[PDB]
Amino acid sequence: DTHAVVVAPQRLAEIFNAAPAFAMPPIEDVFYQVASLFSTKP
Amino acid sequence: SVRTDAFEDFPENADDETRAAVGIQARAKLENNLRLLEGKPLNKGVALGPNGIPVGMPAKWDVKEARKYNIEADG
Amino acid sequence: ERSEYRRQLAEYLQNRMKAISPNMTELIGALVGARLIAHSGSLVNLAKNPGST
Amino acid sequence: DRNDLIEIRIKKYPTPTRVFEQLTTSISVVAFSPDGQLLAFGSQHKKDALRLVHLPSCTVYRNWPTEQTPLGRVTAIAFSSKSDVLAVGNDVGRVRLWEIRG
Amino acid sequence: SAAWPKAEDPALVQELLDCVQQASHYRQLKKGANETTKSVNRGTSELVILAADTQPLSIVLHIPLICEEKNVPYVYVPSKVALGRACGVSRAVIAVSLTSNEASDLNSKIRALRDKVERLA
Amino acid sequence: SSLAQQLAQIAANSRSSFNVKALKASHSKSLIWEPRVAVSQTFAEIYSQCYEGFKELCHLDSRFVPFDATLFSAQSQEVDRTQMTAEENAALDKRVDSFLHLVGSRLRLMPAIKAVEWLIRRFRIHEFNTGTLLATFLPYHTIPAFVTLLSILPVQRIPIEYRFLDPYIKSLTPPPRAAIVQQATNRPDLLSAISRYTLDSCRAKQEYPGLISFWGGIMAEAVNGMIDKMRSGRRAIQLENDHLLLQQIGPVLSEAMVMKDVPGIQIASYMVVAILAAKGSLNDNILTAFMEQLVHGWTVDTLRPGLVCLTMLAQHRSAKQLSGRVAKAVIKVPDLVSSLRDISKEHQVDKLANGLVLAFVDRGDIRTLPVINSLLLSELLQEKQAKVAYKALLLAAHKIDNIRKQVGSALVRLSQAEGDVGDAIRTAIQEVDFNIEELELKLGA
Amino acid sequence: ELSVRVPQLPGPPDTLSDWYNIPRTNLTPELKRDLQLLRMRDVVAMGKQFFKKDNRKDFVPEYCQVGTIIAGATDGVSGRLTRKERKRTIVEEVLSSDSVSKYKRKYHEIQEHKKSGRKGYYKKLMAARKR
Repeated sequence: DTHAVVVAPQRLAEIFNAAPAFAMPPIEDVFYQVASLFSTKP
Repeated sequence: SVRTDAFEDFPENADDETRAAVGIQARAKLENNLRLLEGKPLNKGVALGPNGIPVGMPAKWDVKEARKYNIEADG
Repeated sequence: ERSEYRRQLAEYLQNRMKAISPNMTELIGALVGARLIAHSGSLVNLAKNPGST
Repeated sequence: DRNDLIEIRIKKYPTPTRVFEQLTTSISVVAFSPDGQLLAFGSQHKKDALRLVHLPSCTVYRNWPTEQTPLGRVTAIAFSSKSDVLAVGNDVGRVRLWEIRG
Repeated sequence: SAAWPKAEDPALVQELLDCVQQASHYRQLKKGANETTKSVNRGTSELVILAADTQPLSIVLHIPLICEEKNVPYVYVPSKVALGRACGVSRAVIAVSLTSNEASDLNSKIRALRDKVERLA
Repeated sequence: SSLAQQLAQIAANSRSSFNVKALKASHSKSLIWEPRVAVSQTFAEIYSQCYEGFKELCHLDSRFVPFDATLFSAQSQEVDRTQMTAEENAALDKRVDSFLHLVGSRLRLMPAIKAVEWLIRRFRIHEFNTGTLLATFLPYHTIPAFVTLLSILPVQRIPIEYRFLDPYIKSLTPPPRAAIVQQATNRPDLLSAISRYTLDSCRAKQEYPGLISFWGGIMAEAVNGMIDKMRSGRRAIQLENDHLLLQQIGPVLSEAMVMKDVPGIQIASYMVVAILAAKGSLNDNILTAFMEQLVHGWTVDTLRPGLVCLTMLAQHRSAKQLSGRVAKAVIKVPDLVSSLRDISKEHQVDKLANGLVLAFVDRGDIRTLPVINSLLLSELLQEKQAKVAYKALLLAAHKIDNIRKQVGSALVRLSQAEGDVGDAIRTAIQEVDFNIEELELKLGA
Repeated sequence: ELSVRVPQLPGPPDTLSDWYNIPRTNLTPELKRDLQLLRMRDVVAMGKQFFKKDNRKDFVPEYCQVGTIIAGATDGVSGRLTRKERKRTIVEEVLSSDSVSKYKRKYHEIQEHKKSGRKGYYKKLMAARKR
């Protein structure tokens, strides 16, 4: 059985603050970064 | 980094990309800390309207004049 | 000719600094690293210094 | 996690699933929920030093206890048999009860 | 490896960390590699305890050279996290250096402890 | 000073200048030129320079040619916006909002900045369309052009939602994403204004990846901070906070999940749904609503991100089975099991695969048997899930009143499976205590 | 060609525009000693050389710059201070010069004239009465 994923918001703020809105990686790559951050795999 | 470069040994078949590992890691971490220190935001303030009353505050209530269809003529 | 020799001396200083101290050269660069080695006297004489020094 | 002790061989140096460093004084009480979802651990030597921890996520609950939750200097804790009630008894000699509801 | 005056006996490790905790409460302790190097270079340091669980071990290897030049005893404990929460830090402390003064029960403990370190060497 | 308050509201609501110093200041506010030059500039000089800029913009993109006739016209040199009626002003506002949605993609370029300078210096867009102009410059909040727009903006003309910008107008520095995100978590109006701007652009198909990445990042971090605020521990307050979060979010995600023509905003809404399903402990019916709308919404371009977000949504549910239409469109998915292995290398697809097998077994259709066989031999389920799925398959075989031929073929293949799945299936046979050879010879005879 | 400007919007003058930018006085304690010495330069040359009595209320001017005489090319054998006499301040040059004993002699004469009858005199009179 699983629970709710706990993630400190500074990591997600680093994910999005790595670059400006223009000249950011494409949204598939940023989605895989956010999903691997919120993935509950040990 | 100077203590590492002056006292650490290496197997002598060691690439420069793994000989400068502490420098690479320290530079990346230190650039991240620099951009956090530069992206520290400024202090919030009260945003005032033209009156001197803060914005987003409701004004006084006044009954808006609205023309209604008088229903006494559906006869 | 003096300027050309000074330019190749700067390139030599960069190559010798990447040979001696690759970590510090990756941190700050060869010229400032050479200035620190110069003031302290040697590499193992700079290494005995605290960070506040 | 006790599935990480098995390497019957036990690993001599297992790593923790989570290290909790929220309390500053020595941990005096620790109690698991009987269905294994909660973990309440508390120190006696500070006023209102009790934390409540979800499992398997190993996250400290932040909404309780608050600044005005009358725990006292916590000396003993006890979860109910259906794990519906947490009982906390302090050094003054007063038991207080909290329904757990998820 | 390079940690040759290793303290492996757990009784001696417990004695070292208990004396570290007592010196930490006496404020007779210098925590960290840079502060340890400053105390050893200034010569105020009575004993110096390094940790062998350092992931690049070469960042504390300069302190054996200064201790060989200044004749102070250094010893390696196994775990830097144990050294850290022995000092009372809540971080991992890789080198600590505990100093001396005029007259203390702690100074007598320091003399006996460096005698035990000389027994290790 | 009630009279001074009424007169202050009148003076703030007034729009046209009425003395010469006010006209000179309002004409001095510009993007490109310094104020000492921009005071003494007629509307032929500005129109010549900014029409060179619009000629460059109209040679770059094709769709500026109606604005060539209506906004950048030689007659539009002379039109005063404060002398036309309310419907003329509203139609001019619609034309300006359409141009700003169109020009938002190229706004780092000096032609587009010259065109925006023409709108600002003729139609006074910084005073009459402050919402759309500030929203279209918000994805570029790290540039000196945004610093200059922030410099020339009037203070009391900004909407209430963008009043975090006041210290960055008092000290001319660009505001950070931390400030924008923190005001988005605190105010629902700013998040609603950003999402309304980008959805109103994306309905007109004038999207660009900078705007899509901007909205996706700020709604992701805003929903993150909003969940961390909404969490309370009290049951009724966390129920009401989950309801308020869904009422503030639901229209935006319900449109951006099924916007088929814009796969970038679809993937960004999938990112927001993944954060909302992982971090916020939601209910099973809400998560089936999200899964059903994602299943209705995907394309081929967002199929693998949709499957990642579907694995997270199905993983964080308390129920065991999927609600129908989810399993129907995942039947319609081309390479299900190989894609799920590529996802399960990083994401734990087990509850999705288990619910998929149960929802396929609950169908009496017999065109799902290759998918059931592949999902069982996949090594994706656990031993208990595989055992209860095979038990439900044999119970469906007992419940059926052809069909039984394909069922028995699938059952003999699953019994003669090779590895640990076959071990667990034969163990499931041994614990349901029913013989293989009965149905074996019954289907073989 | 034509770029976006950098917006650079955020008392007494620092440098005098008419006097080729003399910087304002960094009023260090050494410059304050030097300025006190310049207002007391009549006392320094003890009557051998008297000076124009310029006595304002503030001796520190608003704009100063401490410089050094370089060289007259016509005179370089005796119009040139040696290495053991080129000192840092002006007060160090005054102290390295002679007649410091002359200053001390005049100071002790002033000290005797000011201790002439004040309170040690009355302590001595009271002791001679009490004896």
